[PDB]
This record gives sequence, C-alpha cells and structure tokens, in this order.
Amino acid sequence: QKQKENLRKVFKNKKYKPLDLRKKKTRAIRKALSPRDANRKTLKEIRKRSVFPQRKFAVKA
Amino acid sequence: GRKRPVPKGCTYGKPKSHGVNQLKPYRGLQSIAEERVGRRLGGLRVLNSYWIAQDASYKYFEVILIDTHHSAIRRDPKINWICKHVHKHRELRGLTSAGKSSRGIGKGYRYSQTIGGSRRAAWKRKNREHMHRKR
Amino acid sequence: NRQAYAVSELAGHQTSAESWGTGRAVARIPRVRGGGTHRSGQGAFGNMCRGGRMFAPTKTFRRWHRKVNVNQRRYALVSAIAASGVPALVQSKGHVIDGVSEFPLVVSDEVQKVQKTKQAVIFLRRLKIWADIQKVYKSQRFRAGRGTMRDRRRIARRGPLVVYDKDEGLRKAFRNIPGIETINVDKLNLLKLAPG
Amino acid sequence: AAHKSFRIKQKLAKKLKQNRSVPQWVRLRTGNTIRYNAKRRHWRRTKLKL
Amino acid sequence: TKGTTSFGKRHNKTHTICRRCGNSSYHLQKSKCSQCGYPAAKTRSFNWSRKAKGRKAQGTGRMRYLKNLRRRFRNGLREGGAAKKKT
Amino acid sequence: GKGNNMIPNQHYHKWWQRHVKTWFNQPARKVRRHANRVKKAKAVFPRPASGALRPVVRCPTIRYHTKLRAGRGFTLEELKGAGIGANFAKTIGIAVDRRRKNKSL
Amino acid sequence: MSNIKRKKTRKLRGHVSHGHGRIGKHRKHPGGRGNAGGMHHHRINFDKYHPGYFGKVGMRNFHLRRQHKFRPEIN
Amino acid sequence: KQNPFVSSSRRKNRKRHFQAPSHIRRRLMSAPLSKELRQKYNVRSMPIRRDDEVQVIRGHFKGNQVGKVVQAYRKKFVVYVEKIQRENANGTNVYVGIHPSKVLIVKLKLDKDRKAILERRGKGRLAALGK
RNA sequence: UGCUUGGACUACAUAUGGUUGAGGGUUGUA
RNA sequence: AACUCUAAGCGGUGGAUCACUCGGCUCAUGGGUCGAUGAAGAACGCAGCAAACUGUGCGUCAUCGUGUGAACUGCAGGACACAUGAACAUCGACAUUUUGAACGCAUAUCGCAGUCCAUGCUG
RNA sequence: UUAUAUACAACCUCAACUCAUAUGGGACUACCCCCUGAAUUUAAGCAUAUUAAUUAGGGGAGGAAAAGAAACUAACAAGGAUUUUCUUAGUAGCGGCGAGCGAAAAGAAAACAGUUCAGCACUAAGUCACUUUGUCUAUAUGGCAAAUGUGAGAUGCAGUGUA
RNA sequence: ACUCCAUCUAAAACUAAAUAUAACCAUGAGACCGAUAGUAAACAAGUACCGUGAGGGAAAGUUGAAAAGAACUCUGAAUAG
RNA sequence: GGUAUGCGUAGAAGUGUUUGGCGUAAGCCUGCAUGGAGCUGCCAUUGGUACAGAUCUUGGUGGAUAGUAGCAAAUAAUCGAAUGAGAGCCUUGGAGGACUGAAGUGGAGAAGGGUUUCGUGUGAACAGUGGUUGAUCACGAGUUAGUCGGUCCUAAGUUCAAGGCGAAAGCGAAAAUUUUCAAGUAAAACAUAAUUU
Repeated sequence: QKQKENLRKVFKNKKYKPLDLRKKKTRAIRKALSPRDANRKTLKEIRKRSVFPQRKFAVKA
Repeated sequence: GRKRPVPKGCTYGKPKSHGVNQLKPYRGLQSIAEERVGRRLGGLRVLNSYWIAQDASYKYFEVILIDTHHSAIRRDPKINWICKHVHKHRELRGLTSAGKSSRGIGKGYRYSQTIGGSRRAAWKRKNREHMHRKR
Repeated sequence: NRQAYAVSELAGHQTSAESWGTGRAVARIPRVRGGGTHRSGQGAFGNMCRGGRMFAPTKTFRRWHRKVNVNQRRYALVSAIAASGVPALVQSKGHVIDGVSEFPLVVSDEVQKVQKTKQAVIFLRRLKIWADIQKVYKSQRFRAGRGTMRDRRRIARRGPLVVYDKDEGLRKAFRNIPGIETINVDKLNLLKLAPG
Repeated sequence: AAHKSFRIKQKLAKKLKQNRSVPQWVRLRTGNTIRYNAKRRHWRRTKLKL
Repeated sequence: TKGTTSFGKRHNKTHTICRRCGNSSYHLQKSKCSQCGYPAAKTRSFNWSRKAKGRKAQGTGRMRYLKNLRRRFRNGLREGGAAKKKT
Repeated sequence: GKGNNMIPNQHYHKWWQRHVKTWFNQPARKVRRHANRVKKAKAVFPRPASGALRPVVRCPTIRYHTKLRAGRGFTLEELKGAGIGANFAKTIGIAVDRRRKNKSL
Repeated sequence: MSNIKRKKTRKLRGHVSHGHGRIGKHRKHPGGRGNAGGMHHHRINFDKYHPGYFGKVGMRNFHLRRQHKFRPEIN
Repeated sequence: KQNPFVSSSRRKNRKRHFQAPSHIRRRLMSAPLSKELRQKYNVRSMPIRRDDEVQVIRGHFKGNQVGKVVQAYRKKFVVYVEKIQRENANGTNVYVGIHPSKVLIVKLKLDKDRKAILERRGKGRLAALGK
C-alpha cells in the first residue's frame, strides 16, 4: 500500500497515469463520453435555451 | 443476384424450394458494401455511403466512417451522437440509411405490415395470444 | 384473489429418448438412450412412466379470474346487508348475539374516535358482543392440509364487522383483536358480509 | 507410458491425491453426512478417459 | 471379426485434452476441439444443445470477476475512497 | 363431423402456444402507472396535472362527425389569432404543434 | 373451474371403453382434420346445414371502409 | 405485517434462521434477564457471553442455581452451563445443552462493551414509553 | 564478452499525429 | 410326525404408507450491473490434522478498511493482546499463478527466442 | 529543371516505423435489431397452399432495443410523429376460391416532445484538434490564456438557418 | 389516356415516456409439488458413471429433546452373541 | 371459502387385527394392538380426483433351485515341516515328479494403463472353491542424465500474408496474381549491391 500510495502522488498533475492507476470502473462506462462531453451544447441549443424560460403557471378556474 | 449455396446437391424437399439460380438478396449491394467495411474496421462507426462508379462485374461505392474516440469528434455536439453505445456496429443491426431501406419501414398503408417498430416485431404482435385475466 | 399454478413446461422432455422399438421383448415407450448411467433404458416421456410428463400439464392460461355482472354484485351485497339484520340468520352462523340489544345494531359515531385496543375491548365488552370474539379465541386451531406447509396454518371463525364511516382512529384501534375486522361504507366488500 | 507429456503427468498427479478415503474425523462433525468417499476411482475398475 | 477381436486393436487416441475446456475432445487429424473449437476464437455452443450449453455456461465456474463486480454495483462503483471509523 | 354446427375458423395451426401473453400483471401496471402520475404531478408545480390544452372538435369521418380525435395541435394561426406568442405558447403549455392546416373559420 | 362430477368422466370411470365403443374405438381422427372434406366425404353434411358454401358470388371492394355505409336507422 | 419487505414465509424464516451466520447467531441466542436486573438496568433481555452467570428455569434441570456458562456453542444454538452435566457410559461427565431462550441470566460479566450495550438498550426502553 | 537469476517490452487490424521515404504522378525555381 | 393345505401369533425379507421439508414450480415487484486495465470458461496448487464440496492465488479456507463486540469446535494447539480486538458480516485498500483475450513464436513440445535494464559470477 | 543526364522546392498519391496516444475482437440470452431459412404436419392422397415470412437461426446492441416528428390518413363539419393496449374483426382481401389464411383508417385509452443537417446571401475562417509555458483545481480522453508551436482547414471549418 | 381537385415533401440526422423481459442482481407471494411427485438434481448434481466423439445421464432425505452412540462381565480366533 | 364455542401427547395420521356391528353395494363406524403429532363431520365451490390388465413404468420378491445348470481347454502333482482359530491351493520353505522347451508359459521395450511398483500390516468386501496370501484393503515409501530419449531438421501433409471469395460463419485453397509481397550483407555516394518470390 505504501508503494501504491506513493506512486500516486508522483503521478499527480501528469496526464498519462499508468493503466493501473486509472480508475477501473467498467469497460462500458470507461468508453462512453465523459460527463462534461455529453453536455456540450451547440450554439443553437444554448441560444434557444436562454430566450424562453419555462414559466410556472396554474391554469385554474 | 445471390446463388443459394446448395451443395451441387439439391435444395431438398418440395419444388417450391427447388430454386437455385434466380434468387436475389433482401439486402442491397450498397448495404453489402458497408457491412464488409464495418465488419473489418471494428473500431470506427459507419455513417452512409454513396455510389462512385461501376462496371459490369463490380458495382462499387465509397463508405464514410468516423472514429468515435478522436477528440475533435467527441467535442463536437453536431456529430457527437454516434459516439453513444447504442450505435455500436450500427449497420449490422440495419440502421444506417442504406440499411433501413431493406427492412421496409415507412408509413402507412403500404408499409402497414410492418408497423410494430420494425418488421419482425409486427408478426410477434399480430400473432399475440392475449389471455386476459377477466374473460 | 387467485394466482396461477403451472408446472414447468420443460419437465418431462429433456431426456432425448427415442422409442427403442419392437421386437426386443420389452414394451414400446420411449426409453432413455445411454448405457452406463443405469437410467438406461428405463422409460421416458409418458405419464405412466417415472419421470415422464404429466397428463395435460397445468398451464398458466387456465382461466383463473372471472367477471360477475355488476348488478349481480349489488344484488348480492343487498341480500347480504338485508340478512345482517334478521337475527335468525346471524344466529345461524354461530355468532353469539344473545346479549346484543338491537338488530341491526347501531352504535354512535363517537366510537370511530377510539384509539387504543384496550379501549376497544372495553367497548366490545360493554355492548355484550365480546362473547363472540371470545368464541373466535376458542376456535383458533391448525389447518388439516397442506395448509400447514403452504403458509395457511389456520383461520378461526369470523366475528363481527364494524362498518364505520370515517376512521378517526378506528381501523388501527381494532387491528389486533382476533376475529373482528372493520370496513368503510363506501367500499362494502361482499366477501366480508357473507363469508363463504 | 514411460513417455508422457508434462501436462499428462500433472493431471495424473492430481488424480492420485483425489483418490483417498474420507479423513477419520469428518465423520464426526455435527451434521456431516459424508458416509464414504463417493468418487474414488480405481485403476482397473474405472479407467479415466477424462 | 467385427467383434471382441477388432476391439483389441484400439490403442491410439483420437482426441486429447483441450486448452479452454481441459476435456478429452481436442481432435488432433483436425486440430479442432469437438466441444468448443480450440482454434476458432469463438465458443462452440448451439441452440439444439440446451443441456450442453448450460453444462459450460456463465456461472458454472468461479466468475472471479462477475461476482465481485455484482457487489461493487450495490455500493455504486465507488473506488479510491476508503472507510473511516464510525462516529 | 356430425350435426348442424357452424363451420369453424379457429386459427390455431401455427405453434401458437409460444405467443401467449399472461395479463397477470394487469393490476400492478395500474398501480405502476398511477404512482407515476402522482410522482409527475408533484414534480411539476402548481402547474396543471395533465396538462397541455389540446384543441379540436370535428373528428373526421361520417360516423364521428362530433366525438373527438383528441386534439394534438393549436395550429399557429390560432395562436396568432389569440394574442400570443406562438413560441411563447409552448413555454406556458398550450401545445403549439405546427402540423395542422386549419381548414375552417 | 368447471364442476367435474357432472362431467361424464367421473362416472364412466371405470367401465372400460369410456363411452366410446368397443367396436368402433375412439381413434385419433377418423374423418379428416377440420373442414376436410366438405366436397367429398362430408358433402351431405355441408348441403344441408350450410347451402352456399363453395362458390363465388361477386363484386370485390378492395378495402371496404365502414363509414360510407353508416346510416343508423329509426322508424 | 404491514411492512412489505418483511416476509411471512416458513420456507424463508427457517432458512434465514438455521443458516444465519455466526454473528447474527448472537442475537438469536438471547436470554432473559432476571427481574432484579430489570430494576438495575431496565433492559428486557441480553445475548450471552461465555461467562455470564445463569440459572436454568425450564427443562429437566429447571434450576435454582449459580451456574456460570462455559461455552455458547453457536453452531448448536445451545449453551453449556457449569454444573449442568450428564454421565457417559465411561462416567466422564459431558454437558447437556440448553437453548438460551429457556435459561435465565443472573449476573452479567461487565466489561466496557457489554456495558455500552446496556446504555444502548437502556435508553430505548424509556423512549418506547414516551410515545 | 561468458553464464546465472530477476524485471520490462516485441500480435494483428485501425484513427489522428510524428518521423524517415517513394514515385517517366503533377507542377515550380535553379 | 415327512410333506401338503388353511388361519393368527411370533420372527425375517422388503420399503409402501402416513406425517414431515433450508428444495422446486409458478406469479409478481424494485432494478441496470459489461471484457485487451484481460472477461466467461479451463488447468493446477493452497488448511496443523482434508478426499470432495465451498473458498481461494505463492499474500493461496484468505484478504486492508469498516461494522459488530467473545468466540471456532471432530480433536489438538493457539487466542482471550475484548482497553487499543475473537470469530462473522461487510468490502471501497492491496492483490490476483498457468491459461483462455500470450500480447514475441508455437504444441498430445512445460519448446525456442529478439531487444532492453538490473542482480550475480565472468573478470 | 523531367535524353529516365543532377539538385532544389511544392503538391498529390502511397509506404514504412517495438514512433506518441487511442479504439477494435466480450462472452452472456429472456427481451431487442438485421440476416438466412427447412421439413415434420394439415389438406383425410398430393405437387401450389399450409406449417411459416417459423425450429435450427446467428451477425449486432441496450437497459430496454427498434421506431419516430408525414413523399401519412381521408374525402369529413375534416384529422396530424412513433409505440402499446381495446375495438374495428376472424372483417375487406388473399386461397388447388380448397384446406385455410388475414390486415389497416376511423373511434377509445396509456404516454405524449420535439427537432438537426446538406443546399441561394450569411458577406474579412469569424473554425477546430493536440503542443509546450503559466493559472484553475483534481485522480477532469478539463477550463483560462500564452507562444499565434505544429497540424487540420478553402477539395471548405464556424455562426445564422430547414422541407 | 385526358381534364381538374385533395394531400404531403422522398432519395440526409437525432430523440425521452408509455412498451418488452424463461437471462443477471435484490425482494414479496401462491386454491402449486411434497422425495417414483416437484427442476435432471431437496443430498460432495450436470456429481457418479457411460461414449473416440458429438453427446448422454442416475440413484441418493428422516436415531433421539439431548449422543446420554451401550462402560463393564462372560464366551469366541474373531465382526459377534 | 364458511362453519362444528369439533377431536388431539390423558395419544393425531397411518398400519395391523378370529373387536363388534352397519350398508343392497361402493363403503363406513367402533374395540384392542402398534404408533408418536396432527386431524375430522357438515354447506359451498373445485381437482394432477378412484387401477388388475396397457410385451404398462419404477422399485421389491417368488417357483425353478435356494440350492438345480453348472465352476471339465492349456498333460500334475505328492511328502513332511513351519505357520494359523482354520491350509489341496496360491502361505512359505526343503525333497519332488512333470510341463513350457529359445518362433518359450523366458528376459526386455512401443502404444495403452496410471501407482497396479516396493516394504510393513490385515476384517469385512472382492479373488464364481478356500485364503494365513493377493494386481484387494490400510499405512509408509519410491522414478536422480551435458552422453538414453525429447527438444533440433524436414517428409506426406496441416496450407496458414487476403491480393480473393462469401449475408455471415467461414473456404473438397501443388496459392500459382498480394507495393519492398525478399531470408538476406561491419555494404560508397546522389531510394549497399548482382542478387531471393
């Protein structure tokens, strides 16, 4: 453990950590679109969002 | 057209099945093009293709692929949708443009059988025995 | 209230037995193929055979449920309500009712506010109907099935049925008394008002 | 024999130690219905083939 | 002479132990395994063999991974976090 | 065989037994679907619980001249003819669906 | 779900041939499966009891729609 | 009853008893404290250590006794108590085991952790009376 | 260099980039 | 008395019956969990006394953390260092042999190497 | 600068690399997508038909998939993505018009959500990917800048916009 | 064929919900079966065994509340009486 | 599903039975015997609802015959001793008469086997007689390589860079085309040189 924790801080602020320091989770969620990258927004999508906010009404008689 | 690959020796059984040399595939030749690409380049997703030229023993095409792990395509919110997993091998499941041709999907009347979603899921649901609880 | 029993539709048929067929001095059922496992030849596939599939195996699409006509439910609830008075027909369900002071017995609305079960057997004492739910204590027994393996290890008989109108605390107050059960006037289940 | 592989002497090593009686003590464990060793092969009676 | 006479001349194995099955099934001369196909990169199961499919399927072995993986999910695929004493 | 009975046409020649649907979870899809409406009506707002507005009358054919196809549209002239706010109507919940080519005054 | 004592099998059990005959046993399908053959060995059964089977009277309306004849009635 | 995640099955409640592991077999082996102890601690019942003095009350022995326990044989759901014996044919006295539902704890072996059980178990007998 | 024992690497297909290149392919300046 | 036939008693053979049941069959509900970072599967090893089953990888019937708070139990030994923790659960730290997905080349060859670093003897 | 007499610089086409970084090949099987496709049977024979556009299939995915925002219905006082259930309906139609098969529009309900390109005009590449130097924090297949460091990119990337 | 009318915009791309579910995780049930039944398998069951192979494939539950599982004596060469 | 304020360790189910009756019958009640924990009458509604047969299924058992057919090829043993509870064996050792008869009933290896090997013990089982013996059972042991083999070479053949083909999986592939599709060399410049398909 002392060898493995000591290898992690020598590998901080470096891109390309070694494979066995790279957060195993699955293979299926490892290949798929890092949660920033799913939420990239085309300028059509971040212009039609900011114009018309969804309002909070009550159509009640 | 596709010659049924029967062993020289018959398609046995009834004469209805006895046909060897006028059979035609239910798939295209364009769809058969994209397959033999996308089979072979297992780590690149297919987008479409187009005819480019032909001569008389070889119709031949031009397939568009997309690596889905290059960052310039992962960053790209206009092309990003093919990076999802639900598009793995998206034409071995029939789903390009030139794959959806041979299924038969459309609307309405003329494409009625088959309207269950695809084409096989219609005969599942046409033939479905509903054994209701309160007969 | 009745869910499906049905045997496994692969029970019977995952042997691979072909009728080792005449003339081998032994009869003609499908016999098991192997040799060496002593399940050979030994009789497969038929209901006469050990291991073989039952005569018609029980499926899930047997009609378990039903639709009664809904006037016939109301003209079955009506006859049950009308016979919950008339103490000749309460007393012929057992039902010790010879202490009660009225039929059909009506208590005030204040009893819906009762909240602890001690103050319910105080209440069912005073209206002389405790002797019925003391009879439900007498016939707590064990079933004589197959219930006793299959999670019905008994009932007792039934007791009264407090038809309230608004549960102020009443339904929680009458839970743990054995035999009694309460109901609300809008619902009025028949299977309560004529058990059996 | 006399001319066997390494893989075949290793598998015939293992099938020589699985060929044992039950230890005399595990007959006495609480709820131990191990009567005999059940899968004791025997050189001329059952071969191996497997 | 089709009988006990001929059955004595049988002393050369048609099949050896496989690598991904470890079973006397590797036909040497085909260089193929009758039960899994050693040089096939794919497992050799069929749908008309329902019994044989479940004699060598997921779960019959030790699933060194598809057992702990099943547990990591109940805890939400956490990792790198270690516990602390209860307070 | 025998008798005066009604020529049969039961369509049971096609290995039908593998097409059978149970319906034993009729009740806990009614319970599923209801607990979702409760879930969704609370996860909106004071906003209406159904709730779009759903226009029409005049279901098509000669049988139903009157009993509605259930109104998808509100067909932008009816928005423009009514003080809104065609893009805006969608943000309230008026259900603006721009495929109907309103054929009557 | 059907009261079986009134079913015959509670009663025919067990006399031997279960109501179906010693001579002319209950065999599998001794006449044809289904409407075979209402034009040879069932023809008498098919005319009487259904005169009008086996032909074509005619005017084909490919895709009848049941609104062009709706017209409910009242006297 | 009323909880939906709570089984009422005899097929289930005996498997999830007779295969309960060796640290939940602690809970299932609980013994009633004597009526003096409910004054001294206000806890109804407590699981047993190896060395809590105990008094059999139900059984052929049935007790009026300073019995210490020698072992709580958890795989037999039983306890052996330090007089409660029986002769073999040789005459070597062996233990007769008693299920700790039918024993009675007289003096608990107080250490630091068992005491904080009686702090855990002695507030909740109060706060179930303030409802 | 001679041997021993340890480690690390070396499969194919591919995408972008890097690096050396190839061509009576196509031009350009000498 | 032989022997035979008939019955009950008694004794044997035999395992029906009944009574049980940590197992099945069916129905329903909450879920989404996935391998080139080597999966699924296979082989072989591992305990003081173990064959299998279960568990597991030279750290090998385990396992850091953490919860719980005196055991395991067929015997033996240790432990009881509970106050700085038994055994069990849990599991996020580490680890995970030969294989298959050997990723150098390959076989009914424990076969044969190429380059690189290090340890040792060369020297 | 091209008799194949040398070199330079481009570009195109194409190589090689134990180059730096990445993907790819699971195996499961109930559901799902695309293929490919019998015969037993039934017709009281049998050959089209029937089984069945189905067993065997057999390549490819997900927690659902496929579908899906009209080259649709309809003929009305008009409807309006897809999917699912009820009904239409065992109906129109198909069929040695034999055995047999066999849908949809409308209605009712569940749930409801819309949209993006390419392409004239949009009139300063306004564009992306790494690359090293800081900064921002984190196990960020990051952000802010910087050199405008390569490279991509007019054989066109971006903004605006869509039947 | 000929005159109009009605209706949509092919040959490019996404998209939740309702829906499906003999597999996988984790649960609750039942007019089910009760050891020749129910899974083949209630147990060291895909085990033992058989086949070159593909493949095939069993039998097998119950001492008592507690082992208190019969010390000791005699006879025997002895398990045993 | 209701009911009998049913029955039950003061003995339930089941089982036996020259207990005693009831019924026209199917059946049923009851005593005693054994047994040791559950069970019934009635009103509904139901079912995997009644067996003598099916060369029925699965387990058990009879006659034959419980001791009958039979344990007869490969010439053959006999003495005395030691064992031992018991010896025709093989148990052994001494005499011994014989057989195989060098193309052996001899001594070793291949394939196959998989510990049978070899010591010390030994009861049942097995050794179609016995058994003190055993290829059995129990427990301890045992296979040593630079030189003997593999390993190294290539044969028939597997055919195996996809140039190709096929919807795929995959391929009755002496490929015959796949830029260098080469195996290559301490070799000079301005892709090391005649070269290897």
